[PDB]
Formats: sequence, structure tokens, C-alpha cells
Amino acid sequence: VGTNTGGVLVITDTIIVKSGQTYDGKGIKIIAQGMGDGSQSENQKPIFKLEKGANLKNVIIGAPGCDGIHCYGDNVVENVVWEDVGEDALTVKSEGVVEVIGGSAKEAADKVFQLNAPCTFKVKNFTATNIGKLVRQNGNTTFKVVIYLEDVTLNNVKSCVAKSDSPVSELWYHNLNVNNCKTLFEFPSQSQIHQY
Ligand SMILES: [Ca+2]
Ligand code: NA
Repeated sequence: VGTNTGGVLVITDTIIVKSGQTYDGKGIKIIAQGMGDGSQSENQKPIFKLEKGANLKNVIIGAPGCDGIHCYGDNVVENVVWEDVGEDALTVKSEGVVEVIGGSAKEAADKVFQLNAPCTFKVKNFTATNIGKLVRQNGNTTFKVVIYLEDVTLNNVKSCVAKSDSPVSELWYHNLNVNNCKTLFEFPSQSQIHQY
């Protein structure tokens, strides 16, 4: 695929991507050291910190997945492959639009995507296999998120596709394929879920 395909970049601290920047790995795989083991422990660093307005593309995140990507809003994450999700794959930490486009995630013991601030969260052209949950809004929070799942294929989902404890949140899906999943959506009311 890209010119860095077959190279492995070993890091020992979070890669910070600045507002208005695009980090383009060109197919590089990233392996983090001393930042986490990819377990469910809470004491782990993100591989990437995407400030507001920062973008990320064309990276493979190898094990250990540590705490994945931290997004501070208005970010695009294109063609990112998590080969072995760590504590979680991506976390929305501050408000704005975040779009995951292309790529894949496998082997998430619990959540893939964690939403900890009001946001518009899009997952597009994306495959995930062997996961607990694809999207979680932070537990017991009642701020509003709006999730879009568009051309998403999921295989082996232990808990559900998406969970939220917020009655004002919404999920919209279009061309969603799901195999071997306990239950699709855990929201206060199933009327919060829509197709388009
Ligand atoms: Ca894992
Ligand atoms: Na996390």
C-alpha cells in the first residue's frame, strides 16, 4: 500500500498531532514501548493525541494498543488499522466532529470507541472483529452524542454494537452488517436508533 509499508516505528511516548496538522504514516506500523500493555488497566497512554482540528491517516497500530487514539474534536482518522485494540481504540475527549473512515479494528476485550464528550461521531467503511462493544458513550452521562455507522461490518460482538445511558443521544446507521452479536443497541429507548 504506502511507501512505509513493512517498516515498524517503535515509540516511547504519545505522538502529538497539532491542530491543523495531518500525520500520514504512509503504511507504517507503530509499536509502543513503556506506554501500556493493551490490557483493561486504566494506567495507559494513548499512542496518538489528536488536538482539535488534527488528522491522522495510514497507520497500523500494532500490539500493545495501549489507550489508542485520543481525539480532542474535529478530527478525521482515515485508514487506521488496529491490529490488536488495547484498553480502547479511540476516545473522544472534547467536543466536535470525529470521523473514522476506512481501516479496521480487531481483538477489543471491551470497547472500541469511547465517547466522553458531546460529539458527532462517524464510523464509515470500517470492519471490526472480535470486540465487546463498537461504541460506548461514557457511562451514566446524559449529554448528547450523535453516532453514524455507515458501511460498517462487525463480526463477533460480545456485548452490543453501541451503548449509551443518555436519552437525548442518537444512533443512525446505513449498510450495517452484523454477525454473531449478543444484542444490537443498549440505549434508554430503541426509538433513539434510526436507519437512513
Ligand atoms: Ca486486545
Ligand atoms: Na481508555
